[PDB]
Amino acid sequence: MDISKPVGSEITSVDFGILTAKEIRNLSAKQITNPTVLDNLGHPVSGGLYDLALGAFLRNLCSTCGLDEKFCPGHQGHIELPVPCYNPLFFNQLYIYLRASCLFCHHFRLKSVEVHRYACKLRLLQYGLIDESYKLDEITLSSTLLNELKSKRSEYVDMAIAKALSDGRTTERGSFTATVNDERKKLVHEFHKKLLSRGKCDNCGMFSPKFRKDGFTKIFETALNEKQITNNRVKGTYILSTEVKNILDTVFRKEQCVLQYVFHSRPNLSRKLVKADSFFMDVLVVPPTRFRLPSKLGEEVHENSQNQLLSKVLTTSLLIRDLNDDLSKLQKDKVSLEDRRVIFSRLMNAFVTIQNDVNAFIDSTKAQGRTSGKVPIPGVKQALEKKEGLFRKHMMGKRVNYAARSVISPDPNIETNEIGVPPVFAVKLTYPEPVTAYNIAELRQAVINGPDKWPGATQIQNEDGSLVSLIGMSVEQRKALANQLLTPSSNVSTHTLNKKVYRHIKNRDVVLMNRQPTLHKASMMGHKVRVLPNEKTLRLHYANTGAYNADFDGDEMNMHFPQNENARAEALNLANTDSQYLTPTSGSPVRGLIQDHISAGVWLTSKDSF
Amino acid sequence: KMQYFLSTGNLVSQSGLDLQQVSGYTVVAEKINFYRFISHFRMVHRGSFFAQLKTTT
Amino acid sequence: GVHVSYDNSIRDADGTLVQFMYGGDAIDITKESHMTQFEFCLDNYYALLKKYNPSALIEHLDVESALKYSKKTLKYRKKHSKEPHYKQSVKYDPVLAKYNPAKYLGSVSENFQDKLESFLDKNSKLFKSSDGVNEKKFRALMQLKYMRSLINPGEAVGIIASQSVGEPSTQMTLNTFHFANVTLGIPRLREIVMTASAAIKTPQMTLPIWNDVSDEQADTFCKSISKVLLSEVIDKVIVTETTAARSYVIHMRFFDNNEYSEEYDVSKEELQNVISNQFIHLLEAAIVKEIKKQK
Amino acid sequence: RPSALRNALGEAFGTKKAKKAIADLERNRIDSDKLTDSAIDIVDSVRTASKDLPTRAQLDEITSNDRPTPLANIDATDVEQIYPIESIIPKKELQFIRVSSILKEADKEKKLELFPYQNNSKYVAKKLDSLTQPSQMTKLQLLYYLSLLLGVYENRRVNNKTKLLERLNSPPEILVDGILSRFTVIKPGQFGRSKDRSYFIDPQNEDKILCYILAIIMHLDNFIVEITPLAHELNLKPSKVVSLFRVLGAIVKGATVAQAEAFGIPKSTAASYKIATMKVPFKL
Amino acid sequence: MYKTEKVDLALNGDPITQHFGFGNDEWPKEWLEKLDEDGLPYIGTYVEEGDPICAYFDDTLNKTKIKTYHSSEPAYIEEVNLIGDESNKFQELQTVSIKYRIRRTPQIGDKFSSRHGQKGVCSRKWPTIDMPFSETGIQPDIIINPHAFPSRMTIGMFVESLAGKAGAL
Amino acid sequence: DRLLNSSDYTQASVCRECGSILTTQQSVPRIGSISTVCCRRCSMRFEDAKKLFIDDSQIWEDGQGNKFVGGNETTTVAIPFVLKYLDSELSAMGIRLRYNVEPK
Amino acid sequence: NENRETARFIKKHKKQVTNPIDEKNGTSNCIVRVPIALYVSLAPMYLENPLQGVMKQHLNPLVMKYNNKVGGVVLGYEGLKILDADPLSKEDTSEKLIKITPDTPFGFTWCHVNLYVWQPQVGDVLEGYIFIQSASHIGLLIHDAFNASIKKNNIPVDWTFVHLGHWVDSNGEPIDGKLRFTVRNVHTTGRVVSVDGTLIS
Amino acid sequence: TTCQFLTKAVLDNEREQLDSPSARIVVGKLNNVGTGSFDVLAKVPNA
Amino acid sequence: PEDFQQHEQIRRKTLKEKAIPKDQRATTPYMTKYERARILGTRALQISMNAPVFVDLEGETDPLRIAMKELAEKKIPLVIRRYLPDGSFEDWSVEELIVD
Amino acid sequence: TATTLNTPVVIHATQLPQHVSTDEVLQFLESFIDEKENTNLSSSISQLKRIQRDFKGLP
RNA sequence: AUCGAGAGGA
DNA sequence: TGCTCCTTCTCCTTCCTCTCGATGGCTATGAGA
DNA sequence: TCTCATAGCCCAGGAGAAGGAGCA
Ligand SMILES: [Zn+2]
Ligand SMILES: [Zn+2]
Ligand SMILES: [Zn+2]
Repeated sequence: MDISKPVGSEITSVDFGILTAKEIRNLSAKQITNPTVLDNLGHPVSGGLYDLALGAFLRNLCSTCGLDEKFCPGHQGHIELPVPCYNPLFFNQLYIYLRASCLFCHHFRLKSVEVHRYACKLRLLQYGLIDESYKLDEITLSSTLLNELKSKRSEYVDMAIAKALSDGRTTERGSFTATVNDERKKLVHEFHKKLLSRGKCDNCGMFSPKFRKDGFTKIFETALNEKQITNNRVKGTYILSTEVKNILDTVFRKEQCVLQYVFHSRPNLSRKLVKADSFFMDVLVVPPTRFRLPSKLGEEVHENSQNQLLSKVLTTSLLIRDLNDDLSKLQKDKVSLEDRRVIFSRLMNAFVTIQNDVNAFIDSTKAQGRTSGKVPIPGVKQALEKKEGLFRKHMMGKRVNYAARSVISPDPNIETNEIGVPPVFAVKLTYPEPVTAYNIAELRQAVINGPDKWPGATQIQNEDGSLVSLIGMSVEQRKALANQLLTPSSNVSTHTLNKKVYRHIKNRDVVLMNRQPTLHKASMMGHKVRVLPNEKTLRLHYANTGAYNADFDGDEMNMHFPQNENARAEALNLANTDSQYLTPTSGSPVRGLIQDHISAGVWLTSKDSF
Repeated sequence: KMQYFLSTGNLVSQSGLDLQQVSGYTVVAEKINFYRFISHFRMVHRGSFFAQLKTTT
Repeated sequence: GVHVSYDNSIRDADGTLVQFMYGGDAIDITKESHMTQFEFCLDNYYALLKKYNPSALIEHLDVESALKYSKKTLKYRKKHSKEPHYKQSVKYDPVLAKYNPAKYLGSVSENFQDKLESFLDKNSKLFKSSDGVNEKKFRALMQLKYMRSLINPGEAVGIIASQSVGEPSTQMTLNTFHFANVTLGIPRLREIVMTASAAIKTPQMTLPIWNDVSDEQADTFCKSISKVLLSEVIDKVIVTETTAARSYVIHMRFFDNNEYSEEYDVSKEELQNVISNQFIHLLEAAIVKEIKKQK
Repeated sequence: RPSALRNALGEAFGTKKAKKAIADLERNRIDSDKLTDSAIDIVDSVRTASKDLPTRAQLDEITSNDRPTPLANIDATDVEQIYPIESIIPKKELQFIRVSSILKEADKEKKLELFPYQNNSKYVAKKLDSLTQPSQMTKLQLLYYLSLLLGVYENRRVNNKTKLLERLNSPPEILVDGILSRFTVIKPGQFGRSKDRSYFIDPQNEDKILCYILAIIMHLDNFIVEITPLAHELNLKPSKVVSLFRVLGAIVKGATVAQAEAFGIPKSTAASYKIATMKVPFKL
Repeated sequence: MYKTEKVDLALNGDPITQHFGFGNDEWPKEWLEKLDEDGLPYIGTYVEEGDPICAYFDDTLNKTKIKTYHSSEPAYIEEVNLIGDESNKFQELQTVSIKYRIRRTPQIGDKFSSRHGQKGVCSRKWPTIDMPFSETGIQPDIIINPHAFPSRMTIGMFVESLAGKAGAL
Repeated sequence: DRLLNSSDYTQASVCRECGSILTTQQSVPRIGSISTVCCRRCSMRFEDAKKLFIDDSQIWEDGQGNKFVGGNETTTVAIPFVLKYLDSELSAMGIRLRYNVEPK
Repeated sequence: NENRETARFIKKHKKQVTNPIDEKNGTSNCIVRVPIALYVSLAPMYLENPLQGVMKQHLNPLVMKYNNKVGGVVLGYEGLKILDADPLSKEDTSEKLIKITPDTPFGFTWCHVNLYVWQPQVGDVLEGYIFIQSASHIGLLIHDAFNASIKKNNIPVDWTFVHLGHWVDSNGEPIDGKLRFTVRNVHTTGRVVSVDGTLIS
Repeated sequence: TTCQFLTKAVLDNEREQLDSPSARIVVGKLNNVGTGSFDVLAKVPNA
Repeated sequence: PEDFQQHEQIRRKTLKEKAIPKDQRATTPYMTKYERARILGTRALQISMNAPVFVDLEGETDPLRIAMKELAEKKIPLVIRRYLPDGSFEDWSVEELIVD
Repeated sequence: TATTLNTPVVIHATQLPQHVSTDEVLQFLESFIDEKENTNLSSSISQLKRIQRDFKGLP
């Protein structure tokens, strides 16, 4: 944080999407297909997992930006897989589209007018007209009148959306709210319930074969009934990933007019046409080395698990490429020999494993395993799901800076809205006080005093963001800085700013006390500072003991020291104890006095008290 | 290997020696005070699988 | 994202509305509970008048719309305070449901205004000792107080409501005075708001009875409504197999007829008909299933 | 034995029985001959998408790698020509290396003035009066270049040129520019170079320079190199030097009676004392 | 408080050249204020964070590296064990065990407990001139909260106090 | 101030024409002028460059010195650094993210 | 889509305008007027003088500063008008109401202003005085404002180099006044911008 | 179950309008409820 | 050039035609604790980074107290832009809000 | 320089660049000197005056 | 410094 | 021809401090006496 | 000519989905 570093831009809204393979080949850093991870015990190999195109690795430079570790974010490489893989994250979804298509005409086995009706329903749901999305079925009566009915439905939807676009019921970017999305998900769920029941083709009476999945691994095909083969002929087992790619590519090429509507919950303004390569992994991205560094202590190295996964991916890829070269050896002719029977199977079994390895790269749960040790190294799914994931460990629950923690102690001599500060916490917690002409003498007093005597100045930061510390400087090197806080405009590029001081805490500031298991908003309140001499703990008044649910047998309170005048005003006004006299639950108080005051009130106001 | 068994506590075997948990059979003596030190010879344990279970029977 | 919008309507952060007023009346709980003790406010009429000064605030707001509108609604809902609400052909909206409640002086809820006028009419003895305190001056003071005790636009009342249910819920998981019926404590509360389950542990129903129905008539109805199982009237089941192929004779000793006749309102020919209809049919179906499940 | 495991299975469980029965529906033959030739056609479509594998023999061995050796002559079966001196020393720099004024002048003060780097190296005093033939004078010039590499090695944190020119006895420009152009990460930019240029050496080229230094020392020590007194001299780590000679193909071995006969070192204390030797081929 | 630090220089068969003491090398002279010439500290010495504890010469960088005391409290040196190898001194000395000692005054905020479960935190050490004094002459050691007795129901502390006064007389 | 500004507050380089924070990088400061952040997603290769003319504004070189062209609409925003981590982690499953950044 | 990429190559890098020679007598009119809009901050320490504050904090530090989005060098700004973010203002008001970012007192807002941009393009005519003399290049004095570089191989053999050296025109007399040359490329190499000059290429 | 809802979000192509408080802090902007529900704007002079 | 002008005019359209007239502003004329706290904090943050002086300093080293002192006399030149769930915003200045 | 405090983020034009002749530019020179009346930046002023002396006949 | 395992505190 | 009830899988969760460990095995080379 | 002696590396807690086993 800096209040002398304003940010001009901002994030306004978030859009999604899927990168494809050729786009990553256009943008990313370097094709990396080298399993060399440890090149003679001390080196990063070029073109490998620790290439300097991927950033910097343990006081090496960069082959992309040529800068230090503190200037490069690390660059994103790309593995070129041998074969196009699935994306498991979307897997079961396209599995439904694996079973809803007619294999011959490349349409869906439901009636074409029915899918046209669902498409018009979802187009009306794109603009908030659920009224139209249930009045659409009003329009009913060879395929000439069927095409007429399609044009009736199309003109009905077009005129309804034109009437919506007449007034301001929907802007140009579309209409989308909660009830709209609920109706959309009900119709998509009913749509997928209907696209798995029609056995025959409703276009030409054919029979698509039966499919069954292993869950993330393979697809098994079943031969159909002899009556079904008889019906197919009069009128018309492991499969590979490329067969799935070719089938779903032709299905998406023939069904663009409806799957433009299914996979979009808004008006698709930029005309993003859905293709098969939106679901597929011909390439894998490669993370920056900076986000993949092994943990180092002196010499001890804990090597990252994603390095192991991605190295196994590259090793399996080069094994598949070597077997591709062996098949290039067989394709001279080599037809009078069954010698290529085994290694081809040693292709296909290995052709399983890379899928499993991608199922071992992103997932760690659903795979096979080399058992009896049961050590799952973390896939990127399991690094995102729990308290030990990312949304709680690093997004919400963050260990903070400029904070303190202690056991506390009673103090009935300070007020209710006050806190007692020991000198050990009064030296290691600073405030970024700027330089201004009204408080210039107090800041020169803090500069003369220094980091060893309360109160004082520790870090004088210049207008370039450069620091000057005082933690080891002498007394006169501090006192010479007294006349060195009124520097004029040297550089006009940074002339409007002034100097800053990370000064010590004093009475004109405010902190935020907290007790760690919280249950309500009055379990975390601001308190006005008073620095105490000869003190080890934090000091508390008894009126706080109702709100924090505190007992003085060894509490543990945290103290966030706020870092902005905005936060000072909010803690001093919006969350001070003076404004928290009552419960928000029922209206009772939680503050007041405790048992010594209570018994003294019993004895004192009695009528034998002269 | 016995130094590994006492320095980590992971019971590593094949038949399991007919038990329930596969870890945590070793306790540091903790001779900070003699009351603690004599408590760590009568301190019996019910089972880590029962500490896992939230049923309060 | 459940907070107080500027129109005092509970919406989500995209405008998805949840309620139109905070509790129906926009009264924050923080400044709530001194709208029940009016005699204390009369006792500090001078202090609450010196605090809430109406002189420096009359120049920004209309004062004579909600008063007339509220007096019209008061006369109408004292005129028809005996018909039920379905027979009540509904007139126009209540007072808060028309006006900005924090702009017009006198835009109050109905129950507060009713208890205000009931307090001002119950204490006719008291205001003769007053200096001239009427319905009007005290009403203007309490309406200025009602305007100054409304909730701010933009308070995290979803968070306040969530914490005000969570914090007294941590005083729970106590096996309370339950046996002297339903699931109690946190296992009730998490069943209600989070899970939304239909399989209630002990689902019940409370039926009010009329006044002419005596206790004997109501308990006769309780013996009428009750579910009766067959094994409730079965003393002994005696199965004697003899293998003519394999066969077995079933002898059932029941109880006395007057016993379940008085307790469960069942004759022996109802017992005959229920052995005739459903028992032997399901028994034969179970025998067929157990025969088929060997192969 | 898998069928015996299934025979124990079918009696054994209901969860492992179902699991391995699913695995047997998973096990079954994933290749037939018509499927084999269809997959041969699909591998021809893999030829169509043949994102080609790297050559892994010349790009991954001859180019920039872990510790780049000097330009080795594997084809030379002569062990004294595995590193020819025209490969290490370029002719462009060799054509202006003249040390006739060094052996011509008899003053050792001016001779140490004419070395580019000045230290307490015992190797300089060991190999100045020992070499007597002028016919190996270019080899002596090689030793000169060795001292010149010291002017790079222990003076690498000098982050510019003119202050690095303040560490040498004003040599001809071509040696220093050849070293700073062949061995350094050239960071371009004239935004600071008109004031002061700033670039340094990555540690991979630093181990390359260590390989060049140890190859020059490998020349001048009868191609049988000392380890432990050199480890006293190099001021570096012992196994570091062992690794640097295992890169350069030097078999770092113990001593027979021949090395006790030659180097004057005791064979009875040679189980831990190391000596680097050479043979004909190249490493793997 | 007693602590233990095992400084080893043999974590990596011959080439360990890190030798204790000092080689023929320059080093800032005020190390002998806290150390001795054999690479060891003076036993019983004021140790504060920012002071060397074990120093040793190595020729691998022509350098005498030290081991700075890294702990928050100021300490003192208790016992310096010097451990050799179990076989017949194939190397010289390479392992130094050091016992630190740290003072602990009874401070404010410390946790003291009686023998009835009633633990507590010493909030302030109260001056004896500010103590309540008895007619016999004495002042108490620990004043305790009297309101803890109804809720916790510790009536046996009365019994222990009365019997202890009886035994003290 | 607390949950963002005091733990991992960071700037970020964004190319507004692509709307991402990760693929942008720093160009090598060559002999002409100072360096400039650029976009790898909005980049013209020297391989084809529609040559089946580029003015001297957008030609820049990476660490090996290959000529790229594009990615000048660059601005710095205020993010947590763990957002950059999550951006680099969601691409491992194959997810593009897109961040609308006004002023457009 | 193959039709998008050709136009995205040839049209977006294509400039706006071309400068003609005045009556084929003088030089080009490379000093052109263009209206721009921008979005800049404002310090509170010049809040009493906010317009000149914006000038001295974003525009006066843009003097003689090259941008490729304007294509050249600005010779001065004119017509600063803040687009106020409050409607019903009608451009005749003094209580302009600028949006403040919720962390800093530097308030960002939109501004229209005109620029007087000097931008040369490919294949143009410029002139230069005698500024320096060397052996193979003469940096010409562009409008008494900039420096012009000349590569050696673009010089025909009719030019007479004499010898410090000097260039002699094909007329044979020493050169004077404003010498004509052709612009090939624009460069920023140096403390300020420069240009690539030619005579036959 | 972040991945399943993220799958459904990508297959819906959710333009997240960024109004939920937890969403606004995962992205990391000034949260809505309180001193972020509105904006302060500066009244400036003319000269 | 011209498409930028068109997007500019669409921006000024959606700004202008989502505005609220001064006749339509019918919220409360009060100032909530959030509004007052934000005004105080933002004005003190301006003064700490040299806002122009319009109130007496009285030698107070606390800029937040200087902000409260300056709020005590309605000297502050700021306008609260109240947003709605539509996004149509009212503008309430300091001069037309009952402080406390 | 990478901060937004000293650098505008968005810069675009709205109209076609009108080729204003040396008349309005000379008028802007004279009125610019007059408005600045009503060192690298002063060297920018000096070069901006040498633009006028350049077109005059004797720089 | 990652994973386990153990201990202890409000 | 089309439409329901009975079985599986397949999913998920209070705060802090300290310590103490943390791959086996299949082959090369390489002297010693 | 084997014996060491090591380098270099390979038991909650229901709710849903989802599809078979019969039925108009
Ligand atoms: Zn880089
Ligand atoms: Zn078909
Ligand atoms: Zn881009």
